[PDB]
Amino acid sequence: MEDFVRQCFNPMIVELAEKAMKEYGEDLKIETNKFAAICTHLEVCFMYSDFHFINEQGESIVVELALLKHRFEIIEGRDRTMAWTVVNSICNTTGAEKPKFLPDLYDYKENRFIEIGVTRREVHIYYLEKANKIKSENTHIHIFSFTGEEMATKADYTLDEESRARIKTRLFTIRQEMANRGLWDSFRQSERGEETIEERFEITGTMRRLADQSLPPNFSCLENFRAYVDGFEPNGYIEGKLSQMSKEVNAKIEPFLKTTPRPIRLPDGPPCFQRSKFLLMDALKLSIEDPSHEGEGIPLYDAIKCMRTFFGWKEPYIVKPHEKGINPNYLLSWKQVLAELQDIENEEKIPRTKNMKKTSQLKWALGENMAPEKVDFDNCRDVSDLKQYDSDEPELRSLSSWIQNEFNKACELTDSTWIELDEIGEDVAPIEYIASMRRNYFTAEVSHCRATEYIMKGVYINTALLNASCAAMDDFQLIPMISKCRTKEGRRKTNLYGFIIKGRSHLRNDTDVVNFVSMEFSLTDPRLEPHKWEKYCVLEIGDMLLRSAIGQMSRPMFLYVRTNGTSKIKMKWGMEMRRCLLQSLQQIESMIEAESSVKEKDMTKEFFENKSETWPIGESPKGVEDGSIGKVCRTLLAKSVFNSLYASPQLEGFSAESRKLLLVVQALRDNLEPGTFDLEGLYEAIEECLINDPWVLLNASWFNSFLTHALR
Amino acid sequence: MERIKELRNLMSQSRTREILTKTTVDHMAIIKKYTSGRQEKNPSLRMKWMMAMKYPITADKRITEMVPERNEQGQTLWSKMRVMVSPLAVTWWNRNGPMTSTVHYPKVYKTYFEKVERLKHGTFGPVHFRNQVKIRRRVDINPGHADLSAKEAQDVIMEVVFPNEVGARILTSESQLTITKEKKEELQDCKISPLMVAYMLERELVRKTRFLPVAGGTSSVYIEVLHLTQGTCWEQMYTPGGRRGFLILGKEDRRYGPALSINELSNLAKGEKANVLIGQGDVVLVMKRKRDSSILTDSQTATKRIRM
Repeated sequence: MEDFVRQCFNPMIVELAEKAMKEYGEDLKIETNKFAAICTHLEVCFMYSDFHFINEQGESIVVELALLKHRFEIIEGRDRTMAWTVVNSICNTTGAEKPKFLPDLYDYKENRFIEIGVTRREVHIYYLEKANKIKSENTHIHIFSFTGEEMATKADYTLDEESRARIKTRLFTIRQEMANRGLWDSFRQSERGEETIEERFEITGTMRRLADQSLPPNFSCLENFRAYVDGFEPNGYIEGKLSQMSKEVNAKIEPFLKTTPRPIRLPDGPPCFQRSKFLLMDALKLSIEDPSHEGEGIPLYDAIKCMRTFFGWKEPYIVKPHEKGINPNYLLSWKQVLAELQDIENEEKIPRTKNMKKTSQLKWALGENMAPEKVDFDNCRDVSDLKQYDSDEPELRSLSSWIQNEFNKACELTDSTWIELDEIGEDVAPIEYIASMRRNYFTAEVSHCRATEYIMKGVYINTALLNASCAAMDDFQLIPMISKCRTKEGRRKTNLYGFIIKGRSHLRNDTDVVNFVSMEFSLTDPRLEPHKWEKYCVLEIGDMLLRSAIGQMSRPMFLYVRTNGTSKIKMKWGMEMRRCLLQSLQQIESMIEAESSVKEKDMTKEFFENKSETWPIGESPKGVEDGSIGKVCRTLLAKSVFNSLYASPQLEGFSAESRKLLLVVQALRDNLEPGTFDLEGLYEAIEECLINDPWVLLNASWFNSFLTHALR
Repeated sequence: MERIKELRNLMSQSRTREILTKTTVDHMAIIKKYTSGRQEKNPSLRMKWMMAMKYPITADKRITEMVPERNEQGQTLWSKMRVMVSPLAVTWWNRNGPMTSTVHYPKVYKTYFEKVERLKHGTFGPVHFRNQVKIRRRVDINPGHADLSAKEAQDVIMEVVFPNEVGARILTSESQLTITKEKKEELQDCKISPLMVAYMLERELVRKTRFLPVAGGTSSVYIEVLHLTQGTCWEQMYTPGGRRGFLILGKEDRRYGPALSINELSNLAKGEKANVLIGQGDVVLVMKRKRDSSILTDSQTATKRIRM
């Protein structure tokens, strides 16, 4: 590389290199290895004939710091013409014959020419070429090396050992510090005998035939195409091609007015149903109330203690059948769970986990005997009634009124805490004070929400089920549902929701499915909205005493049973649900920061402390309603949680298309006279991304309700 | 003893012999990269599962002579099947254990200890909310050392930390950098680690720059607090506050005795010759010097031989 040569040699040696190259007719940018070779040869030549003078008596001495012979003649630094002239003059005044090529140096003492060679390969092979090139004449030749070797004819090293050691050390150091940078390989692979070649690369074969078939249709060889590309000048091509093009190719703008947009069309059919892992609005808890502050125990015994505090069991019976399957199996499963939980006392030693018996009804519920068998296609070639796969068009379902009810209930406040975060260091800088105040207000507003309870429930259940799946692999294990919280007075509490029975878990990859059955308590009668529960079988198990108001009254208790099987990936998806809190905080902070830039001040106090501010977040037959900042915080948190709980591609598609439409509508509202190229296609995409899911349909209804108000 | 017997059986196998004989020292780092590419099997879950087990970490054999098997509670601290130990052992060591002086720490980690001094003795100002435009410059995150380029920093580090593996250059020059003497004098009996010391010295002495979208100060002091000063729509004002001459005659000779080490050239003589191992494997014959061989005007004096 050029910079290496510039910083390695002194300018006196460097200057002659360009003069040598200019006469030859080369370049320093395209060719670099030849530059280094020439510089090295010149420096070695000058170092070989320095500090050497001969006295009048004929002896040779070495001195430093009168008119004595210098014992050597420099030839390399001169152009070709006077290089021949000086050799002719000396050979005439000494009677020597013209050798052939140019010798490098001449010695008065021995009256013979010397050639100096520096090679990158080993010395032995390089001596023969020089020996054959020059013959039948008196000319000593000396060869150095980059690894500390040398070789001279007749083994007559006409020099002191120190001078040779200096050259060898210089070459060794240059080689080492050039290899330390990444330049030795190319330099070594550049000597083709007695010249220097930068690189070599040819097609020469099958690649030539492959190349000749990768051209525009009016060419046959690569060379002709290259020549045509090289001899190209742009005259008028684009203008002519545009002129001879039809006018049906165009992009006409149609304006977007106030009367242009239309409501989105929603599908019709039978109503939709519930498909969450655990039910949300219709759950109750059996509290153990306060545990001892030092009590950290196994979940099984916590569940048993929670169970003991209840009296009021009855004889179970079915109030809503599954209309697909066998319900007596569900009854027998519940009875078996209760009996096996009671039968712990018939054991010498207390177990840590409970493994259920492999019974007929449990085997039916977990699907252990509907496994197809796998054989090769050759034997079953002639069989009949064979279909490709479940390639069936998805069913279309309409929108009901229970999802809005769930969302309404999810935005309310409770009497517990559900989350307690750690501490950080004390604050010094003002920006730290601002950040602390923002996050403290947000945390105080969203601490008691129900969505936090949903988050904690999901985290606990998924973690427990993943641990059980990884630990016990061939057993039917019983897993309780448990959450923890702090009461208003300051007492810890433990809650129980139900039970889960797990099947067989032999999971090699992240797609394999493990089946399970779930049981949950409730006080909601299933016969008020039968269409909501379509994958459930509901039993009646007992009565509950309510202490609310004056007197005591009894209400029935129910149980919800269902078969399901999730994943290994979706377990990990469920174990991370605090990112919803992170996202909500980020959204609020972004809204504050956007407004802080227009009104160039700090607007965090005008958002929270002010009590006269209202935001439109609701709808009613009267019109659009308003709320406070805590309400919008809880609404955003609930929206994030429900997005996490109902993931599907339809959500992604709808979000993208609705974002585009919302941006266009805002541009219209800002008096910027917008326009569109194809408005029907955007809609058509919106409806084709609207097949079956209830959350997506609710979002579409919300968008329609927004559209009917923003332009009226 | 163990290393040579491990080397002996590698050349017994024919496939490894070709590698060991056909690969130069210059190509060790090339073949070092051929290891693997698939390990990320959810490390967080793996660590959570491993911390549940008893005896999850490993230690040397001599731990059994320094830490008791059980504590006052009666809990096992280590077990025998390198041995297996528990985190309780680490906590016990931090609670009860031998003490040593830590006087060498503030000289090995001083680049970290200057940051806290800068931060504690600093003052703060007001914060402004507005909009601003940020442009890019060349910023220096490691100031480095004055009067020292990147070429000699590596030389200094090699001399200080690995005195027996220097070669060619540094061994033929006639000089001695001042900073090397103080670094070698101070770090006389430090037993922390050669590699940690090497990395810390490299971080202290070597300058390196990058591109950043800075809208404020340009010096190295203002770059390390760039996350505290700037923002999307705000700016915070803050001031910090505050080796003899040798030559190579050729390769090894069988008529001048066995090879020596670099640290054993001290005895030497006034012009004898002996072979030594320099760098990472090369053995060469060297001899002491008799003249100066400097870089003075004598190089330019050759111009008298040209342009007469």
